[PDB]
Amino acid sequence: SDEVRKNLMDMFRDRQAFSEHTWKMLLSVCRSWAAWCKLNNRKWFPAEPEDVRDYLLYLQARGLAVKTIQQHLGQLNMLHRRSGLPRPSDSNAVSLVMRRIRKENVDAGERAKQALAFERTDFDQVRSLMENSDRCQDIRNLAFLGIAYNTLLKIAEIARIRVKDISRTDGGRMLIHIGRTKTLVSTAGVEKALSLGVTKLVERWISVSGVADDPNNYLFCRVRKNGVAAPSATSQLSTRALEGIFEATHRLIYGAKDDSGQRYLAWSGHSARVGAARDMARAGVSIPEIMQAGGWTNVNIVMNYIRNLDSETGAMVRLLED
Amino acid sequence: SDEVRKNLMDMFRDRQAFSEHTWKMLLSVCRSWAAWCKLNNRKWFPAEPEDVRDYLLYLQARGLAVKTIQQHLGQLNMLHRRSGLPRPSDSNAVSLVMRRIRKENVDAGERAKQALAFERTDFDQVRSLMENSDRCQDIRNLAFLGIAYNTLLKIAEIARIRVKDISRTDGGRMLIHIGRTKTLVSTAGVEKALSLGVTKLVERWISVSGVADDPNNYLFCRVRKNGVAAPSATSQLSTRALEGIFEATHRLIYGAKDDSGQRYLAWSGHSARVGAARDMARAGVSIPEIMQAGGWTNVNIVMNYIRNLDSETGAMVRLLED
Amino acid sequence: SDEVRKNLMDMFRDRQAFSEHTWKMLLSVCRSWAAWCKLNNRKWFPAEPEDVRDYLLYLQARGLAVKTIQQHLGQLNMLHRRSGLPRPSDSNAVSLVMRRIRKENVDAGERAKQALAFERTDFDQVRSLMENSDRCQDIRNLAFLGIAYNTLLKIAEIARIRVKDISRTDGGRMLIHIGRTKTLVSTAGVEKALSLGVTKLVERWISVSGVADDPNNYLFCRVRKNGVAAPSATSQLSTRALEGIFEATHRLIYGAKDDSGQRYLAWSGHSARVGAARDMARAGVSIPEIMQAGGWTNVNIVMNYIRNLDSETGAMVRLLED
Amino acid sequence: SDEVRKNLMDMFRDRQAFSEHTWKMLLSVCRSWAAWCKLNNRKWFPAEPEDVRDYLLYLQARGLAVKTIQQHLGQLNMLHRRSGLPRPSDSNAVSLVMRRIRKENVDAGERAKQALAFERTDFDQVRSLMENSDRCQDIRNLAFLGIAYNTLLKIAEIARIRVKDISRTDGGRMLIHIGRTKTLVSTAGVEKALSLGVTKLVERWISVSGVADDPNNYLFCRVRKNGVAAPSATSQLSTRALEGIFEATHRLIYGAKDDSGQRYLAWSGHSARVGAARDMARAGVSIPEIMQAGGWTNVNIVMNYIRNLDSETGAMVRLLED
DNA sequence: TATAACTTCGTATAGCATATGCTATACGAAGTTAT
DNA sequence: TATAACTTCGTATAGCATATGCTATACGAAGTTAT
DNA sequence: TATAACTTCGTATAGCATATGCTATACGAAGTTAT
DNA sequence: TATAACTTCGTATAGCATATGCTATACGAAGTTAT
Repeated sequence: SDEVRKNLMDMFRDRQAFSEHTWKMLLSVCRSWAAWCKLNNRKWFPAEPEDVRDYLLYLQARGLAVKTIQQHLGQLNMLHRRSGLPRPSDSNAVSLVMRRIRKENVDAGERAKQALAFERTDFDQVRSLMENSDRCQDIRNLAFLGIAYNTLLKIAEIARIRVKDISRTDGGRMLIHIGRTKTLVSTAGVEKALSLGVTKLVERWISVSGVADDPNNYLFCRVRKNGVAAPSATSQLSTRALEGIFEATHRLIYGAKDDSGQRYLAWSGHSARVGAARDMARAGVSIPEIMQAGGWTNVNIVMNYIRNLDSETGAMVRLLED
Repeated sequence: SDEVRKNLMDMFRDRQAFSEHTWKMLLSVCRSWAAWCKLNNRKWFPAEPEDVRDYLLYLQARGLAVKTIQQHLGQLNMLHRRSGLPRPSDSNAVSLVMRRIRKENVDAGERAKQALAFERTDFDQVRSLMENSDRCQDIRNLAFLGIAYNTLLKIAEIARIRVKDISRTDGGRMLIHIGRTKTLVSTAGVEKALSLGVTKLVERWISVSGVADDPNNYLFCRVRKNGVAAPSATSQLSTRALEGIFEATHRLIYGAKDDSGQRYLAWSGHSARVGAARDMARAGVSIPEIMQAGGWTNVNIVMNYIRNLDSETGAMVRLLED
Repeated sequence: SDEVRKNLMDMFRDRQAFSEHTWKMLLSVCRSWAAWCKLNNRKWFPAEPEDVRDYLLYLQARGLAVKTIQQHLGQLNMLHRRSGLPRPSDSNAVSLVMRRIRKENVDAGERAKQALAFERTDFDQVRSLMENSDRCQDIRNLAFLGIAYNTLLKIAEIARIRVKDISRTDGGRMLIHIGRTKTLVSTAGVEKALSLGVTKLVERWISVSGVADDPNNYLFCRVRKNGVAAPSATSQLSTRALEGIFEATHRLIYGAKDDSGQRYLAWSGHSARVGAARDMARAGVSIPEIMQAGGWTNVNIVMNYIRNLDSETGAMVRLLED
Repeated sequence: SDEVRKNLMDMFRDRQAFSEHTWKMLLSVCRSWAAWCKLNNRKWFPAEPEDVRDYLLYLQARGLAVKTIQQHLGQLNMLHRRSGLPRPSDSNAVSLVMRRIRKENVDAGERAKQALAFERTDFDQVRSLMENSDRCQDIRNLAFLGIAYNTLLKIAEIARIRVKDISRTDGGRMLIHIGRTKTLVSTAGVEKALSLGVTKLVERWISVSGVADDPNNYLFCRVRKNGVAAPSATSQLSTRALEGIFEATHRLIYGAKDDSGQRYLAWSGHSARVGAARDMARAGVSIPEIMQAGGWTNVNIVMNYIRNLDSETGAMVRLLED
């Protein structure tokens, strides 16, 4: 009783031990759960196994994805475990209902998605077009897409790059030091090398932006309607802005998005990562080098990116034809 | 006791958490476990570790495989876990016998088996014997073998195919939209494409069967003693019937089975998957290309299917033959 | 008290859960320990931390290797843990003394050894010589050394091979199915392929021995002074005999062993394994293929086999010379 | 309390279980931990988790690296474990702050450093400036840099070399028998070979120093202000002096240090190991051949040393430059 | 002034790393239904 | 006391999966600020 | 008959797979000893 | 209250290791059995 209050207070005290995104989702699920409780006059904490089961079933009925329902159950599980109480998943009622919800939906044909690919051809086409622009905005967006495709870095890591994090090989190629990504330990970090062509795109961006006037400035910053860039060492270009670049670029070439409300109708933050992976896959690059390139320590996500590649349509056929 | 009553109720309520195949195996083990308990005067529920141990050794003496003995222990473990009772595997005595049983059987030379390969040489020899037959069942069976060997799909998957899953793509070859995954993080479906010679075979069956009349009709259907097919959209061919096509085709060429009681003396549901990988490998297709063929994410099984091929003899044989 | 008696009785009951070699060493250490106790009128079980420390220190003084002292402490640890009592290593006195004993000895220059290499050149030289012999004994020994070098299998696995475990690729190469080695799980097992030349050596051995007259016969058997081989399906050629073949062969070419009492003065059961590894290492075979060949899932033992190879003496030197 | 008294006695008795360097760091952390406790009025022993947490945050605010903060926690953990008390790391509060401290510092861009490379271009430039000097200390320092760069040995290892460790092997180049391992399962020693131009350098130092008179004399020795060397077999040159040769040689070419207080502004003990790997890699030597060079079993560190080389830019840079 | 180009924000869902049994084919044989 | 051609069963054994804990992206929408 | 060619056996030590912090270099600065 | 050239210290931070649990080989020596 007074012990649960402590563990909770201790978790909040050292919040920063967790990603801000984890806390955001924690509070978001809690809102959903509490709201569902208030409406069935149930106690939201500690949660009762039979109530959690009903809630999960309620989520499934709302039509949410299996992965989304796993998130809600998961946040609940952490709140309880980290407080010293047994997890809702510790009961057969909740554990069996999750299995059932996943089996049913998957049986109904539910399948997780992934970003629309941004490959070499796309990058070449975009470059052939924006190359001739003098606008600070265009020069920045081309440099960004360039680094994204070349390095496979996620939008959060690219937004974190500081001017001082850039070096150069003796061949003239730029180097980008990366320290906190989405996984890894000592603090030695890694260096991402840019091709001769892509370093040129970035160089032009540095020149027209003036972000180099201060090393602790972030590489990318905003550019206002009048074309003046606003370097900053305390503010990064929001990852939301970085997704807008991918989307605006897709609109530029293919026009306005559909009206189906669907996800992945245009390029997004992850497009260059999946497109590059599948360009290498097709190039014959080795599994280890690919994993090296994208920073993977496994091979699953990789395998998934080739799945559906047109270049993997099939062998058995010409195998029968002679 | 009130506790286990609640748990059993939990299990019945969310019984969809497990597939029916799992339930049959569960009931199957419980029946054998209980019969043994009656005959040997022991309580079957809850199961005591010293009793489970005497039974596991009883199975070993019955000459069952290690895989089979692990199934009985596994189901017994499930029954107890989903009942709120401790699992038999968590006791010292049971943990020791399983370890000792596994050690002894492997040391006595016990080995897992796998389907008798059905390769091209076989498909051709079959096609050259059936090809011209005008019998409905002959025209159907050839179309099945072709798809099985072409697509590498399992029998349950071939049973589900509806007429409305076959479209036209590239050269007017047939295309089959399927689903070969059952996990959240996986590909919802997939498109198996057929060669030309195989697409024809399917064309002739569809035209003599009549399953085309209704798009929701299953591609493969029953064909009675009069040589008449019976299209349906409510019932598909049993996987047992599909396995029967494989054995009947073997009889056709080699006659009555070897009677030794052994397994895989003729072709079975997986015969074509074993053969397709060996033929594919013999041509030297990309490892991943062979994996996309059968839907593998790893090579543990495919490696098993091609083990005895000369292409897989290794570096030492390579160094020795200078 | 009565509980410790049970766990022990349970361990002995299911002895077979452990390798016979483990039990042998268990009983051997127990003899050493009990003997040391009887001599200092100490109680051998349960063992007292301060007594175990004194015993370990006593072992070090006797001049035994660090690895040998780790074995004694280890058997003691298992006896106690498996009985339900805390392990002698659970105390700082014992845990600190082991660290110290290892540090001191290693500081004094103690270093673990490894078998004298039996490589390709050696195999060619031996073959060039024994090839022309008509003796059943010579024909058997050449076939054995051949399979050893070609497959890298340990002496225990080679001794276990049954006539029925041999198949052939369509290229004419022999195949040897291996099921229990020194690690691995399902019961599918593995197949070791022999080069065309080595299969010929084995074929000749089968022909002159007649071990094929029964499939459940072990491939290798003894050969008496009059040259008559004695096939058997219940007895294998002792691994001790297999080490004698390596040693006799070394004597045949280099003469009688030294008189230093040292280990690894002649070829032993592991020589072909370390020699083959280092022939591949030198051949440029890939780390994964090598590990594949020797059955390794890591890379440490491998790295150790090249260490000291003459072919790895060094780069920095010619790096400075121009 | 009687219990911890016994444990501390255990630790003192078998103090050889840890190296003196470990003990110094232990005493160093205990001193700082206690001083802080006095100033902040908390008991230093046993250490309470809420107190340890306030101290860990105190270190972070002192601006210490994550590695340093882990050392203080580590030693505190050792002190308690070897005392029979619970370890600070095993408490929720401490586990949370360490996680949060590590997250924050990495996110603020904290990075591990490594020695300023000392490459061939440097060795040549140094040799071309010293080569002809007739000063004892000059003739010694050149011999040290040469061996350091040639052998890739660490400073403690170069300090241990005795005259009786250098023999003649192949072309009359010098050979150095060393020991660079400190684990049971490892190579007891090793033979570092020197180029011709480097073997000469060592020859001249030995002839002007006189360490040869006694084989048990350390290769490298003191050289006073009069330019006279002082061979000894009881005392070796401090590793601090060896580090001093590296900095003095840097001063020689580039002058006074940068004063910013930063680390690795000039060469240090590991400068030659970083440079040797980069030069070696630049020539394209076998990865394993580079590993045997510096005595590595993996590539985690070597990969760090060569990160910014053009040869290590990756597959994407490769695909992009068509 | 309006407005580009963002930033912040909340709900929905993918990425990724580590630990752990459920689900499908095999096949003899009994049961079923239309020739 | 038909039988071809199935389908349904029960039990043995082969073929790959799924649950965990967090951290990060997806995208519409409301708020912000230098032009 | 003797004896090759083993087999069994007990003590010593390597092989191998999985989980977990100790040990060495960095460097300013204080202490030391022979020019 | 010299100073070059060290060595000894204390504290910060980089470089890889070691303890576990079993299972398998190394080799001299005593016992075995068909010649």
